[PDB]
Amino acid sequence: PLDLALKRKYYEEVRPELIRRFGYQNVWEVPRLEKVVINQGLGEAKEDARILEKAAQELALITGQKPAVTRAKKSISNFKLRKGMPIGLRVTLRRDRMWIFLEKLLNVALPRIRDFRGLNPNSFDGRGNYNLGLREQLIFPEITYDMVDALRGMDIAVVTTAETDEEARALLELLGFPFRK
Amino acid sequence: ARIAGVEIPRNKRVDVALTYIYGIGKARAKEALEKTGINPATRVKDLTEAEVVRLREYVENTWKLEGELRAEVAANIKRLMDIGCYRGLRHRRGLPVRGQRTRTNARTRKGPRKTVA
Amino acid sequence: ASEVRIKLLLECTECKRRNYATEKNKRNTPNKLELRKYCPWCRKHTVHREVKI
Amino acid sequence: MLMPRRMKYRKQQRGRLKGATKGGDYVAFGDFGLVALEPAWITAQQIEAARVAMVRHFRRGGKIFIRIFPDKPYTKKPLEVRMGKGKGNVEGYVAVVKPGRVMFEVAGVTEEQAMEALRIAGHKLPIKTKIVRRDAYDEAQ
Amino acid sequence: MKEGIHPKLVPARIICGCGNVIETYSTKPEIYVEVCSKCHPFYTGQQRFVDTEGRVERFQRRYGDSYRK
Amino acid sequence: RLTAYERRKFRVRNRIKRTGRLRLSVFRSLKHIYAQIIDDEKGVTLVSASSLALKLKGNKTEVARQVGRALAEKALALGIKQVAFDRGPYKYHGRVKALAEGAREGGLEF
RNA sequence: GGUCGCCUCCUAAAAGGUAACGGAGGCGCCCAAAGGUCCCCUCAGGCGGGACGGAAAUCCGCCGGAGAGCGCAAGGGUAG
RNA sequence: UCCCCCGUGCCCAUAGCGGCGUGGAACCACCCGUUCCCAUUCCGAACACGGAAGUGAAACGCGCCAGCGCCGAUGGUACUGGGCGGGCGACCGCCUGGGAGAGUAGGUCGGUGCGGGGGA
RNA sequence: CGCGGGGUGGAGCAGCCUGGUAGCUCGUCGGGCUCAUAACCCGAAGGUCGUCGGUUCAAAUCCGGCCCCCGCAACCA
RNA sequence: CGCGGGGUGGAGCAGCCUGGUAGCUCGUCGGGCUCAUAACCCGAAGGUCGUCGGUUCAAAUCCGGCCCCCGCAACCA
Ligand SMILES: [Mg+2]
Ligand SMILES: [Mg+2]
Ligand SMILES: [Mg+2]
Ligand SMILES: [Mg+2]
Ligand SMILES: [Mg+2]
Ligand SMILES: [Mg+2]
Ligand SMILES: [Mg+2]
Ligand SMILES: [Mg+2]
Ligand SMILES: [Mg+2]
Ligand SMILES: [Mg+2]
Ligand SMILES: [Mg+2]
Ligand SMILES: [Mg+2]
Ligand SMILES: [Mg+2]
Ligand SMILES: [Mg+2]
Ligand SMILES: [Mg+2]
Ligand SMILES: [Mg+2]
Ligand SMILES: [Mg+2]
Ligand SMILES: [Mg+2]
Ligand SMILES: [Mg+2]
Ligand SMILES: [Mg+2]
Ligand SMILES: [Mg+2]
Ligand SMILES: [Mg+2]
Ligand SMILES: [Mg+2]
Ligand SMILES: [Mg+2]
Ligand SMILES: [Mg+2]
Ligand SMILES: [Mg+2]
Ligand SMILES: [Mg+2]
Ligand SMILES: [Mg+2]
Ligand SMILES: [Mg+2]
Ligand SMILES: [Mg+2]
Ligand SMILES: [Mg+2]
Ligand SMILES: [Mg+2]
Ligand SMILES: [Mg+2]
Ligand SMILES: [Mg+2]
Ligand SMILES: [Mg+2]
Ligand SMILES: [Mg+2]
Ligand SMILES: [Mg+2]
Ligand SMILES: [Mg+2]
Ligand SMILES: [Mg+2]
Ligand SMILES: [Mg+2]
Ligand SMILES: [Mg+2]
Ligand SMILES: [Mg+2]
Ligand SMILES: [Mg+2]
Ligand SMILES: [Mg+2]
Ligand SMILES: [Mg+2]
Ligand SMILES: [Mg+2]
Ligand SMILES: [Mg+2]
Ligand SMILES: [Mg+2]
Ligand SMILES: [Mg+2]
Ligand SMILES: [Mg+2]
Ligand SMILES: [Mg+2]
Ligand SMILES: [Mg+2]
Ligand SMILES: [Mg+2]
Ligand SMILES: [Mg+2]
Ligand SMILES: [Mg+2]
Ligand SMILES: [Mg+2]
Ligand SMILES: [Mg+2]
Ligand SMILES: [Mg+2]
Ligand SMILES: [Mg+2]
Ligand SMILES: [Mg+2]
Ligand SMILES: [Mg+2]
Ligand SMILES: [Mg+2]
Ligand SMILES: [Mg+2]
Ligand SMILES: [Mg+2]
Ligand SMILES: [Mg+2]
Ligand SMILES: [Mg+2]
Ligand SMILES: [Mg+2]
Ligand SMILES: [Mg+2]
Ligand SMILES: [Mg+2]
Ligand SMILES: [Mg+2]
Ligand SMILES: [Mg+2]
Ligand SMILES: [Mg+2]
Ligand SMILES: [Mg+2]
Ligand SMILES: [Mg+2]
Ligand SMILES: [Mg+2]
Ligand SMILES: [Mg+2]
Ligand SMILES: [Mg+2]
Ligand SMILES: [Mg+2]
Ligand SMILES: [Mg+2]
Ligand SMILES: [Mg+2]
Ligand SMILES: [Mg+2]
Ligand SMILES: [Mg+2]
Ligand SMILES: [Mg+2]
Ligand SMILES: [Mg+2]
Ligand SMILES: [Mg+2]
Ligand SMILES: [Mg+2]
Ligand SMILES: [Mg+2]
Ligand SMILES: [Mg+2]
Ligand SMILES: [Mg+2]
Ligand SMILES: [Mg+2]
Ligand SMILES: [Mg+2]
Ligand SMILES: [Mg+2]
Ligand SMILES: [Mg+2]
Ligand SMILES: [Mg+2]
Ligand SMILES: [Mg+2]
Ligand SMILES: [Mg+2]
Ligand SMILES: [Mg+2]
Ligand SMILES: [Mg+2]
Ligand SMILES: [Mg+2]
Ligand SMILES: [Mg+2]
Ligand SMILES: [Zn+2]
Ligand SMILES: [Zn+2]
Repeated sequence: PLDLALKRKYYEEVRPELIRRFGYQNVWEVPRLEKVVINQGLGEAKEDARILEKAAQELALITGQKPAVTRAKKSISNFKLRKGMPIGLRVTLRRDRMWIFLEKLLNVALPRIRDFRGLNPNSFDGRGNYNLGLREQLIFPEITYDMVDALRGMDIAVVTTAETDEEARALLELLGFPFRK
Repeated sequence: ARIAGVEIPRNKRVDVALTYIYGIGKARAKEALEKTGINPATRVKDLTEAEVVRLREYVENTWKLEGELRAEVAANIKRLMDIGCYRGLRHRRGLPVRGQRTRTNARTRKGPRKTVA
Repeated sequence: ASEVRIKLLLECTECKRRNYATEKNKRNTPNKLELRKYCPWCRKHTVHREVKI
Repeated sequence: MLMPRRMKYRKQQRGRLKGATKGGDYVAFGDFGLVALEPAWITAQQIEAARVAMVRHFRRGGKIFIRIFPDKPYTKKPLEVRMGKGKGNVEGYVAVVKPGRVMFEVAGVTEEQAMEALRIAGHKLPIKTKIVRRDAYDEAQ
Repeated sequence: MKEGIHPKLVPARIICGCGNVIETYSTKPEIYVEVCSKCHPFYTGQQRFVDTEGRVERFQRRYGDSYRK
Repeated sequence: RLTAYERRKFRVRNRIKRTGRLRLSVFRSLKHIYAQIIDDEKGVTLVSASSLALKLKGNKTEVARQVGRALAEKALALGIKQVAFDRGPYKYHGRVKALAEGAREGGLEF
């Protein structure tokens, strides 16, 4: 479909290591990335400016996909929040577009962050998936300083077929996910 | 994010723009420039990446800076509070460490004035 | 109804007869009501518009 | 003083008291119990009164069980007023007891001690009563 | 893909602050970065960098022993 | 618990069953497509046409059209002409559509 | 003094109906979409994981038959 | 006319949850691809189309086991249509016919209809 | 239902008859004087002149519609 | 027993009708003036709205019960 870097490392290096490590019988048993979802939980743009599209153009830039809106489920008073208010962005990366984002993340994003000292090991799902948080977003290379108004974080979730954290730990560690402890 | 992790001000001279890191002062600025033959009066924008890459890879390695620095400073203070030295007690109360008068002033160590009837 | 939820007639633009009577919120939908409706007189359909009750 | 913490409804219709007890007819906790012989609305005042009497009798010792609870709101119209103009007010709570219902139980106190204590208790209750010992029949239930 | 809202994705060349050329794909065909996957101190084995033992402390401070045992 | 698959199925099937007509049901596997006609009163298939049974092949849509046409042949012979189309969990489109389009000019009334 | 028409529930004694100044609540509106249809989707809640972010904003995972929602009181109904 | 599979009804958990095992010849499914039809408030996940390299890992089909869930007698009793008796009274009791709920024994890892494909 | 006249800065407001100026008082800001307080005095910010369409070189000023507050009188099976 | 009103910073009162936002005077505390006190000037703190429930995204504000205070009523015999 498209020859890419990280997909090669998975298929030509990560795969076999996993097999010899847990002794998978069948081929599809071998754990693999299903999808990567980015979610900028804004709501800072609630009643406020529709200039969440600045964060949206910034988003589509990083991912190469157009981001969708997320709106208020229930209204909450303590949050100054009306049910239906636009309060976030979410974009779902699958197949090749996933592989590209992950390559630029493990290689260029994650190092360029202030005082990187490893990903949290305990942050594993319990049924094979993994979650992390960024606060910057100029951290991605295609975002120069001039494009930014104010900072903005995002919620990355990465989903694998791994039955458990162990298998998941390995699939990620082997790809290039640097862990802290 | 450029050096060491946070983008120093462009458009302003090198000797100056260096200072804007948690670890560098005018002293290390005056110096670090010389040890890579950087023009001391050249603006950050004027810097060729030839000059940049050399002064980037220099300073990151040469000194403890920023977060790692601050965490080390913070870890330094924690040590005082645990053993129970006088300076450790003075950090526990938030009071002046370096041996001072507290009858007047000392307000930087204990913030806003807290008047009582 | 109320001062705000008002009553009104729908008048056929073709032949000016009022053939239907209904309501609307004046605040919510403040424009005259445009609607296709069967006209018994013209014996076809017709754009009918709002008309003061 | 027993009474519900909260209540779905405040006033409750009176009802009849047909039949023997619906259940709660076998000793389930201690060795001796007090059984209702005739039916009644047992007031929250009476429950408490019996309770205290036993407690007092074997001062410090044994454990008292109470197998009945006043959840029925008892109504009373004011003095010297006429019929009609609404239902009276709630003025207390009763527990509806029926023959066969074990109402109290005691344990970990000597046989003679239990007998007197449960006996005094019954004297506070508006009905005829009998004491009973835990049986093979009870444990079978 | 529901195109007409998505930014094109051409091959990109991210040469970093260590000359390390990494070709890939991205919205921008030309982009630069400082530290990278290769030359990051956490990534490279461990790297002393400038953190060796948190200064000449504490019992390993030396500069003393006024004794002749 | 229910897949959206099953929910769609019931939802579109029930509606048709209420109109009381004969029912042209359809299965659309990755490799074949099948179409039987059912009297839900008695609970019985009256006539059936399929790719597998036709021993047919040559691009799914163009294939699908024929099984419809073939279905009409055996149907009209038996007396069946009036019918309702169970489009199953599948969007009326492409392959399923072609089956309908064929079965239509094949003579079926729907 | 309270009440006076309409609706929901109990009283009402397993069809319908049934009184009291019996026990509890509602209505005198509303919606040009909150209407017609075609197509698609499935809740609440719990646990785990997730920058700002909390009991609760938005995202991921597993569980979950309906305890959610259905403008409004209650009942019945209802995710086939 | 026995066996396996596919589509589809009926009985509406004795059919379900969970666990363990089995199945790719065929069917079916994941699967391969995004040119075309169609599609995503973002994503070929879904819907859709063109395919057949791989795999039964998932899903599904078929088994097996009774932890859960579900079903659940007989016997006895509550209550009761009708007919009566005792007690000042509260309430009890009798004949006749009907007869639960709970619980006990115990059952259950479905049964069947019509069509299609493939077998011995 | 039928009449009569208003909307002008934060509050009240003559400018409208007679088309060339968004003006007045009070309000807030700064400065002067002050035992201070007020009052006095100098300056200053602050408006699409209800809307939309229209005659006009130009109109808050003049017209048509419309919104809204007050007002006038009558009717209420 | 009935009907109407009320409970909000230490005192005395607004805000509730129309849900989102807590005001006024006094007192109090800190700093000025004065030899000192007051008057006077500057600056500040202080309530989680009687108490339980309920409605609502949200309750001093809307709804039910209870407690305390206030006014009216209580007649025909
Ligand atoms: Mg591709
Ligand atoms: Mg491999
Ligand atoms: Mg926010
Ligand atoms: Mg560094
Ligand atoms: Mg400290
Ligand atoms: Mg000072
Ligand atoms: Mg016409
Ligand atoms: Mg109007
Ligand atoms: Mg017309
Ligand atoms: Mg309690
Ligand atoms: Mg009785
Ligand atoms: Mg009984
Ligand atoms: Mg009885
Ligand atoms: Mg009896
Ligand atoms: Mg009982
Ligand atoms: Mg004892
Ligand atoms: Mg007695
Ligand atoms: Mg006994
Ligand atoms: Mg015994
Ligand atoms: Mg037992
Ligand atoms: Mg490299
Ligand atoms: Mg290493
Ligand atoms: Mg279920
Ligand atoms: Mg569905
Ligand atoms: Mg549906
Ligand atoms: Mg049948
Ligand atoms: Mg052919
Ligand atoms: Mg044709
Ligand atoms: Mg025909
Ligand atoms: Mg009256
Ligand atoms: Mg009846
Ligand atoms: Mg509306
Ligand atoms: Mg749709
Ligand atoms: Mg949809
Ligand atoms: Mg949830
Ligand atoms: Mg959570
Ligand atoms: Mg959260
Ligand atoms: Mg915050
Ligand atoms: Mg979500
Ligand atoms: Mg429930
Ligand atoms: Mg909800
Ligand atoms: Mg439901
Ligand atoms: Mg419901
Ligand atoms: Mg046979
Ligand atoms: Mg079957
Ligand atoms: Mg059956
Ligand atoms: Mg079932
Ligand atoms: Mg199990
Ligand atoms: Mg087992
Ligand atoms: Mg085994
Ligand atoms: Mg086995
Ligand atoms: Mg085996
Ligand atoms: Mg094969
Ligand atoms: Mg092609
Ligand atoms: Mg194309
Ligand atoms: Mg095309
Ligand atoms: Mg279309
Ligand atoms: Mg299209
Ligand atoms: Mg949108
Ligand atoms: Mg769209
Ligand atoms: Mg299986
Ligand atoms: Mg077992
Ligand atoms: Mg069992
Ligand atoms: Mg059942
Ligand atoms: Mg029986
Ligand atoms: Mg019998
Ligand atoms: Mg009988
Ligand atoms: Mg009888
Ligand atoms: Mg009798
Ligand atoms: Mg008698
Ligand atoms: Mg008797
Ligand atoms: Mg007899
Ligand atoms: Mg007899
Ligand atoms: Mg009998
Ligand atoms: Mg009998
Ligand atoms: Mg069995
Ligand atoms: Mg079973
Ligand atoms: Mg089973
Ligand atoms: Mg069997
Ligand atoms: Mg048979
Ligand atoms: Mg005036
Ligand atoms: Mg009054
Ligand atoms: Mg009143
Ligand atoms: Mg009053
Ligand atoms: Mg009162
Ligand atoms: Mg009150
Ligand atoms: Mg108040
Ligand atoms: Mg007060
Ligand atoms: Mg007053
Ligand atoms: Mg009030
Ligand atoms: Mg009011
Ligand atoms: Mg003072
Ligand atoms: Mg003085
Ligand atoms: Mg509340
Ligand atoms: Mg409030
Ligand atoms: Mg409250
Ligand atoms: Mg209150
Ligand atoms: Mg109250
Ligand atoms: Mg008189
Ligand atoms: Mg008289
Ligand atoms: Zn007409
Ligand atoms: Zn590099």
